[PDB]
Parts: sequence; C-alpha cells; structure tokens
Amino acid sequence: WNNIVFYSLGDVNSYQGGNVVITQRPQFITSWRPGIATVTWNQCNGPEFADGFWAYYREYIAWVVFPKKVMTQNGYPLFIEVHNKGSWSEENTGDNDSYFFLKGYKWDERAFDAGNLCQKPGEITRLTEKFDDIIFKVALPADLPLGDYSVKIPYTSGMQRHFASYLGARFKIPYNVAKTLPRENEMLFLFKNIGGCRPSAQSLEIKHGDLSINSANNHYAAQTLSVSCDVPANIRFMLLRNTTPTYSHGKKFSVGLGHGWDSIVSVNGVDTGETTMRWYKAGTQNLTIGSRLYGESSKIQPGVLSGSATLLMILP
Amino acid sequence: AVSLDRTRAVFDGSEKSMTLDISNDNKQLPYLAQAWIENENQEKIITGPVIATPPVQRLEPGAKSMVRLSTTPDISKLPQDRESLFYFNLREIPPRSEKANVLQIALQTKIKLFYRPAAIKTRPNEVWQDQLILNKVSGGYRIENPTPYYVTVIGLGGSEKQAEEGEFETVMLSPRSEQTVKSANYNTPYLSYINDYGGRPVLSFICNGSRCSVK
Repeated sequence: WNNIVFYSLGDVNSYQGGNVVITQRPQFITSWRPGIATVTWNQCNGPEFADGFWAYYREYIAWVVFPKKVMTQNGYPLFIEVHNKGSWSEENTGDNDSYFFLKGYKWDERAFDAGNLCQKPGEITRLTEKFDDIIFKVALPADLPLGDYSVKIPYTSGMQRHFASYLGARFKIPYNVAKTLPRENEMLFLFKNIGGCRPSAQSLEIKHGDLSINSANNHYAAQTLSVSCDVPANIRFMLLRNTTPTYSHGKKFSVGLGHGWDSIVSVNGVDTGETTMRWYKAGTQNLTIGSRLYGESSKIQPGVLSGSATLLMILP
Repeated sequence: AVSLDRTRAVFDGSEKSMTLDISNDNKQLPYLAQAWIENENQEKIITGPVIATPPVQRLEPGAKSMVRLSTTPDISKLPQDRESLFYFNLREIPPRSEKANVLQIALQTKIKLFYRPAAIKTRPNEVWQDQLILNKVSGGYRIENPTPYYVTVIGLGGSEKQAEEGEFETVMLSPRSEQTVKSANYNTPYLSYINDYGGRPVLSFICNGSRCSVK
C-alpha cells in the first residue's frame, strides 16, 4: 500500500525591491517558514490510522509551486526569473506557467509512530522544518509605466508526506496536479520604476558600394541609431578609434579603413568625434554617424576597405 | 547591441562581489560582451582592487547574462572612511561583417563604480547626503561637499524647472572637496543630484549672505 498527503503553509509577506531603472531587474526573496500547514490534497490507498503493531517506511518532500509570470494591475505583464535557488531542486523546464521547486527531506525512514496517515482536507499540523530561501529577480518591459508598484504574487508552498509499506519508497506528486493545488501562500512585492534610457538594438554597419579605385576619394555615407527614454538624461557620446588611420587629420577624428584609406567618422556633424545628446522631456532621439572617406594617390591601394570604431556612451 | 542594467554601480564594502545584468537586445546575431574595470584615471586595471569577470563572453541573439564585480585583498590599501572611484565598462564585439566596404561601429557603456566601505555603508532608505554649502564668489557659486561620498550635481538654477531643464555642464564632487562652478546668482538656488538608484532629485537652498544651505 502507498499513501500520499500534502499540507499548504499559506505564508504571507512583502519585499521591497526599491527604486530601479526599467532595464534594471529588481528582486525578492521567497522564504520558507515554519507554521500551521493545512491539508488540501491527498491520495490514500492504505490504512487510515497507524498503531504500534506494524512498521512503515517514510518519505517527506517539500514543494513551492511558484508562477512563471505575472501581470501588474496597470495591465502590463511582469516576468519573473530565478536568481538564486539554493539546495532546492527545480524540476520542470517543459511547463511554462510555473516553476517547480522541491526537496526530499526523508526517504525510507522506517518508523513506528502511531497517528494519522491520511488527514482529510481541512485538517492541520504544525510544520517545523527549515529550508533555503528561493530568490527571484524580475524582468520589466520598456513600456512599463513610471512610478510605484505593488504586485501581489500568489504561490503554493508546503510539505508532501509519503507513508509506505514497501521498502525504497518513491512516490511524488505529478507536476500537472501540483499546479492545480491551492496557491495559499503569496507575498506582496513592492518596487519603484524610475525608468531609464535604452539605445537602439541593431547592427551598425555603414556601406559604400563601389571601390572605384582612386575615383571614390571623398565618398560619404552614414547611419543613425535611436535612443529611447522615459526620464531626463545626459549621454556623452565619444567615437573611439579601433583601426589606426594611415594619414593624420588635425583635430578631426579618424579611423583606418585599410589600403591607405581613412574614414573621418563623425557624429551629429562633428569631425571632432564627440557629441552630447540630452533629454529634458521623454521620447527617442536620433544619432547620425557620418563616415567620410579619404585617401591619397601616394598610398592608394586596390582592395576592399574595412575599418571600425567604438561609439562609447559615458553615462554619468 | 548588448547593454547594461543600470546607469551607475555602487559596490558595497561589506560584500565580496556583485552581479550586473547585461543583455544582447539584437535578436538576429550573436555578440561578445567584453567587460572591464578602470581606475579613477580612467585607465584599465587588470589585477586591480576590483575586477570584473568574465572579461569576454558570447551572448547568443537575444540572450541575457551577467558580469561579476569583485574584490581582491589589496582593497584594504583603499581608504575606508570614504568612497573610491572606478568605472566599469562594457564593449560589444560584433560578428566581423560580410565582405563589402563597410565601417563597423560598436557600442560601449561606461558607468561609474563607487567602492563604498562598510564603515560608510549607507541606509537602505535613500539617505539624504544633502549636506551641501553653495558659497557665492565672483562668476558664481563654489560648492562645498564635506560628505565622505562622490556626488554628481547635474544642474543649478533659480527654480525646480531651471535646474531640471536649464543648460549646465555636469560636475562630480569628490568627497571632502570644494569646487567653483559658473552660474548667475540666485536668491533661492536649486541643485539637481543623481542618486544611487539613478533618478535625478532636486535640492532647494536658502542663501544667508555668502553661505547657502539646503531648505
């Protein structure tokens, strides 16, 4: 005979993530805590009660069925991630909706202790076993509104019990049914989104079609990057040199494109190679990177040009 | 097009390390995220009291990841009664481009890094650090800061609107320094900070002769 019982702790608490930028991921800690855990599900196929006459084997396992995603009252949907799980064993990648953290405490503990082997729904016991804290770090989309939040996140947490006749007891609740269990324990999460700016997420290539040998001497091309923003912001931009240029231009910024060809690279019309975009009010702003080519017959060479630069953003 | 999680990073002196999220927001291509630390002179420090690991990593298109700022016991040579300044950089390395004449550009964030000892460890609550003393002199104010902390003032004006909107060359005041900045005299002044968490507050002042304390 095999016999399974579960209790749900139903823990309540709140965690202040504090002030974060939209790109920043805030965090909360889901502590396991002893307390008075109520039975809510069981699968019984053995003796109802236990006595001194006959022995039986044990297996106790913990559970925390934490939801994979949540949506704010604002209607925007938050995403949760596991920063630090601990000695807990997460055991279900396949299912999307919830994480499945669990820990086997006992296994094959041959015990004679008399009492209730199948407490039916609504009965209670005082669980007094500790486990690790499970830490979570939350993901916020750029469109999240600025200000204070208070996301109430429900979850199940509790200790599965398995009393058994057979040696080497191995019975565990299915993941599907684990999801359906009462999410009695949930902890409010409070955090503040100050917001922040994020640049365009794209390839920065600037293309010139034809080598043209000597004829393409002062050839021009350029490309633009968006830089969206929620709040007021300064972003000191500085083009940096990777490939060292062949010729010298006084205060103009330059990059070697190879074969005795430079590119005088500019940003918002600046040969100097430094600018500054500023945000008084919110919204995006474009940033226009000029590449002007330059060579001279003395060291002009046939071949395919290519160089590079590093547009460095000094966020103060 | 990898980017960082925060504008500016504060290293707790009590703790041994800290994790900063990055994320390859380009979803068509994979990228390499070079990560490094620089001293207050903005030069690279390779064995330095703080170090960042890993120095390079492949981020698959769309993939988010971390970097680890951490300590070496030559941190004890730092001063413990005040913050020390570093900068944590991050440079994206693109896939070398398809063969055509092409200039390749590469984004790089360069945030501030504040080693803050445990002796001066801040309250969890945004602590004030509001003690500031704008002193009038020819050409404008001379801003005192006798706090043991780095403080970037981003604006100065007559009102909360002027400080927020009005043009001003940003100044970072080292702990225990006084520095002159150019500005028109204000009957009641307004200085705009950038706090640990990143948002830009506004302090308002009360000028009793040369000395102006906060309200």
